Amino acid sequence: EVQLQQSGPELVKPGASVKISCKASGYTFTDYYMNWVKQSHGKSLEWIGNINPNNGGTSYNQKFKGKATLTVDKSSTTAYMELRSLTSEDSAVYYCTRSPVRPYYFDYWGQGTTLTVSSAKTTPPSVYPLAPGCGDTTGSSVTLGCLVKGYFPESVTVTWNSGSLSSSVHTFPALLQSGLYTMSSSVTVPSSTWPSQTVTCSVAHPASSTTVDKKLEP
Amino acid sequence: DIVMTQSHKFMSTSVGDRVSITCKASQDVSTAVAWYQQKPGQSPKLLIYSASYRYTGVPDRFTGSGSGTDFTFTISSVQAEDLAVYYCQQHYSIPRTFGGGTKLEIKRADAAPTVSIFPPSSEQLTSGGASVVCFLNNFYPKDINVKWKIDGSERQNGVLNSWTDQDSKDSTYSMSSTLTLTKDEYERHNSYTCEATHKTSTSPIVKSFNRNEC
Amino acid sequence: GERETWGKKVDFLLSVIGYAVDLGNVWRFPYICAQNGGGAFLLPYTIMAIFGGIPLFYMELALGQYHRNGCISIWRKICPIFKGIGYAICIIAFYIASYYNTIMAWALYYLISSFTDQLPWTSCKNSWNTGNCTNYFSEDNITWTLHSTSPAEEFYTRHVLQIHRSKGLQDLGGISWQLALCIMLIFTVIYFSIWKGVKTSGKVVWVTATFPYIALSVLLVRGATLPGAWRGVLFYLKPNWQKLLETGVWIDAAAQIFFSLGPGFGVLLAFASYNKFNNNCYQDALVTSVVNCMTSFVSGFVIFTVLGYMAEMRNEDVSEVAKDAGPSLLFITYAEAIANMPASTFFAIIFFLMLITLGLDSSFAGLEGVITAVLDEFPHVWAKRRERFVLAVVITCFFGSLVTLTFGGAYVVKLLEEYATGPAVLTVALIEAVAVSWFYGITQFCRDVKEMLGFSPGWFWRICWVAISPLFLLFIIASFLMSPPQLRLFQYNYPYWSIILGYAIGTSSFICIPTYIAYRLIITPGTFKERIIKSITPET
Ligand SMILES: CC(C)CCC[C@@H](C)[C@H]1CC[C@H]2[C@@H]3CC=C4C[C@@H](O)CC[C@]4(C)[C@H]3CC[C@]12C
Ligand SMILES: CN(C)CCC[C@@]1(c2ccc(F)cc2)OCc2cc(C#N)ccc21
Ligand SMILES: CN(C)CCC[C@@]1(c2ccc(F)cc2)OCc2cc(C#N)ccc21
Ligand SMILES: *[C@@H]1O[C@H](CO)[C@@H](O)[C@H](O)[C@H]1NC(C)=O
Ligand SMILES: *[C@@H]1O[C@H](CO)[C@@H](O)[C@H](O)[C@H]1NC(C)=O
Ligand SMILES: CCCCCCCCCCCCCC
Ligand SMILES: NCCCCCC(=O)O
Ligand code: NA
Ligand code: NA
Repeated sequence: EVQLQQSGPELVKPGASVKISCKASGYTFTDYYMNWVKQSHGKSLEWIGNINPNNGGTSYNQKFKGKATLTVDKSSTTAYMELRSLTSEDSAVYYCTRSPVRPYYFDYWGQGTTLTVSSAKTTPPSVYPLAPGCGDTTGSSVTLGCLVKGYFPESVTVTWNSGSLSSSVHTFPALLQSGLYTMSSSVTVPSSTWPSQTVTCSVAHPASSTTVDKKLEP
Repeated sequence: DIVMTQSHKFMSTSVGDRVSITCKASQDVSTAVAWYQQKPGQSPKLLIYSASYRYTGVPDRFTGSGSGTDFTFTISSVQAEDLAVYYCQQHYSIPRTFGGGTKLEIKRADAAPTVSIFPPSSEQLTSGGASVVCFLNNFYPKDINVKWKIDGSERQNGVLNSWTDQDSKDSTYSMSSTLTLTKDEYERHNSYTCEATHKTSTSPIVKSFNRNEC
Repeated sequence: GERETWGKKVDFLLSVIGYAVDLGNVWRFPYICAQNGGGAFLLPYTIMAIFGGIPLFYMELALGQYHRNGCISIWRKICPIFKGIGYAICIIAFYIASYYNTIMAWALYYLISSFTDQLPWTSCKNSWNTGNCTNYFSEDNITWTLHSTSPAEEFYTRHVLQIHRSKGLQDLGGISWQLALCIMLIFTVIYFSIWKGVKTSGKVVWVTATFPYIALSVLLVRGATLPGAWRGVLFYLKPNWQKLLETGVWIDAAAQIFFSLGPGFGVLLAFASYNKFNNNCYQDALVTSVVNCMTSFVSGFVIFTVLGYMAEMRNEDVSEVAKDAGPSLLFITYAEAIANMPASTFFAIIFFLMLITLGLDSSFAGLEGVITAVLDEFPHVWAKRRERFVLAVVITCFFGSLVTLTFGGAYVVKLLEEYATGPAVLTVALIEAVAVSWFYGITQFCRDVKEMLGFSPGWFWRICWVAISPLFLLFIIASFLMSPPQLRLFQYNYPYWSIILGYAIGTSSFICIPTYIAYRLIITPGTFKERIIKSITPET
């Protein structure tokens, strides 16, 4: 039950600083090195550095010397990474992974942390439902969906009926334009569940903390 | 420092085929190379450590080999859920460096793109906008043409194509063609039509609808 | 009437080599060579020798064979006010002998524990190991933990040194009786080598100075036959020229060569005191120095072949295996590497015995210089019997080493070796280098060399004695005083007041030279210029 729970997404203006946490559980915290790995969008993994929880023995990379600061807390078994002088390059996904002394592999990883460094305003998403027409041919299966237009940054989550059911759904990647992202979602459900039951799409925006739910109506 | 070079950024294989990824290092590494698996949207997962050894909680279909600079990660039976980006990482000298990453795409038979066109909702009309949508689900491969038609004329402005990653169940791509327009221009046209040209059939799949209350 | 001489040119000739070559030559040079540019480090190491080490070695070696006086009485014939130097060194020695023999005591405790068919540091089934102990020939797949330790590390840490029984410099007592017995045996084996004078010190040397080369040869072939030994040699010789741009590695090389040759202590003076007058000094110093260095150079291979094998058996990145920079590189890493080899008992015995024989001659000479000076300063007041004074020194050194024989002893070894003795020896060596070149006159010195060798020394050496060497020591002293290094040993960081202690031990050593200058300057009547004139002029 080794679990590593990081913090949520962070939108910060360039030049500022940001701190990311890392709660460890399921193992003896004082037994293993704590590491942080930076992964840019579309790029590869990049080892920032490690820290010894017993005394806070830090070991950074030459590429990150003076860029990142690692700390640790034994009272709650939680690691921290702080970044100053933030630029557009720092806009990336950061992980905190456990690692032994030897051999130095990364056995358990955190879920990740989406960092966005921009001066752009936190824009709430526009939730517009996408219901099939009343002139379509209802076959063996009908396809539904919802549309999200204009939000920032890339931090949005569209669920369907509290995650039940979602056997046949297709989520489309966010497209950035004029500083605002825009994405859409669809779901293929049989003709024996629509429009009989209640099918409602949920759109959550953690950056603006706005949860808008829209039910589909033919 | 150490540079882990992965020549093949992309590799294609079929379900059940034998696939192998190569990892090239700067200097000699002897035993120490680890292979990680990262599914789209998830965190990297450790599969192999020390060239050949497997980590706990890893299936028998994942194997590792190599000793020196060139290393090989081998999968015998490729499953649909084996769709992920694979990385190789050295663990002897400071600092620890990774490789470029090999996105293992799955090759299968062709599939007919189910196209579904959708009209702008009333909630969007309330704000003052209207976007006609054209969904393309379940097809292969990724390469596919999408042509828009507002009233017989090929519309090219205000069109956004969005390709998703490959699927991990039946390995079928999906894309969305979006036509964002104003309300004023939307209330001056009735029947919209979006079509798609694929390699499964010579005849482009055509979808249409009427604005006159469906 | 007169004093004694050497039984044969060689004995002294070796004897001085036996003085120069030591443990530092074996483990210290390879590390500092590897982390500072690798093979490139060979470039500044020689430059600091030719310009800084050799002129001090030869300049120190000439005065001893010219004046034929001790470390104290030679100043009475040069600059009497600096006579306190001869005393300072003595005090210095008292500190040096406090820890230099305990290392050999460790190696001896390792030697006597290496007579068993199964070596102690191989298995974890002992009375000193802990739950963390994990060895090889055990279950595979094992993964190292932050708290995990190796059987060799346990053996050194919790058995012989027994450092876990101390919380540091604060609480270090009590005293271990085992290492006391070992250091007693060593203080006995150095007694029977010095008590008869320069007769036995030139005869015992024959064994103590020749054995380490044979042992290094055996360990060299052995290490060369080991698989993956090319990694340590590669890491040991890999050129990193960028390091030469740093102003630090030059200082490191300078201090390294100065300490390896160990001039300006009066040992070379005493060894030169018993020799022929028309005997050559140039060839002697040159040859001896070239050996001390080459010996270090091949010792580098002897170490990094085995460490290369160790990195091969583990997972490369030799620096990792050679992270520790101290006795742990020999007592833990190298030992654990020996334990995993065929005929491990053999390669262990010859190794620890090699260490003992490596330190013994250096101890012989180290005490020999002080004994020679004191006897020459207080003649026939002293010298009534030599075994009495030698024994009187040995016992005092034994009671002075009881502080080191404690559970927290290695801490005191580091502290005394780096914060106390080192800047003081460099300091007094600076006072000597300035005193000989600028007070007695370098011209008269070249005239004396012109008398002994029959020809005046070249301009190359004169220009070194005049300015290159004093600035050579000056750079090191200034470099250290400007930025004293942070001390660390066995996952234990030293307190901030440590430097206060070391300096306190450092300054309290040379207190005799300024107070002695004040003594003469307060004893001699007339004007201060007349007193200083009688303090600058040699004795009528
Ligand atoms: C040999 C003689 C002349 C040296 C004496 C110098 C004195 C001032 C130095 C030497 C050792 C030093 C002490 C070493 C130990 C401790 C214990 C620590 O908890 C407080 C600092 C303290 C108390 C230091 C104070 C300063 C100190 C007492
Ligand atoms: C390795 N680290 C840098 C510690 C070494 C510091 C050193 C030292 C103390 C005072 C000084 F002014 C200059 C150098 O103490 C002992 C010693 C021995 C040699 C040899 N052969 C070389 C350096 C030193
Ligand atoms: C130099 N060669 C390698 C021998 C080293 C042993 C040493 C020495 C002196 C007195 C003794 F009683 C025993 C040993 O000789 C001079 C010296 C200076 C310092 C400093 N700082 C440290 C040790 C010594
Ligand atoms: C291993 O060492 C750590 C600290 O070095 C200690 O806390 C732990 O108790 C040790 N293991 C056992 C089993 O005692
Ligand atoms: C591999 O080593 C780890 C060390 O933590 C251990 O937990 C694990 O049980 C080992 N594997 C097997 C199969 O025993
Ligand atoms: C000749 C230069 C002296 C260098 C040795 C250390 C000097 C100490 C300076 C004053 C601090 C002493 C601590 C009591
Ligand atoms: N608590 C004393 C620390 C110093 C050890 C010497 C002693 O026990 O008196
Ligand atoms: Na030496
Ligand atoms: Na010696």
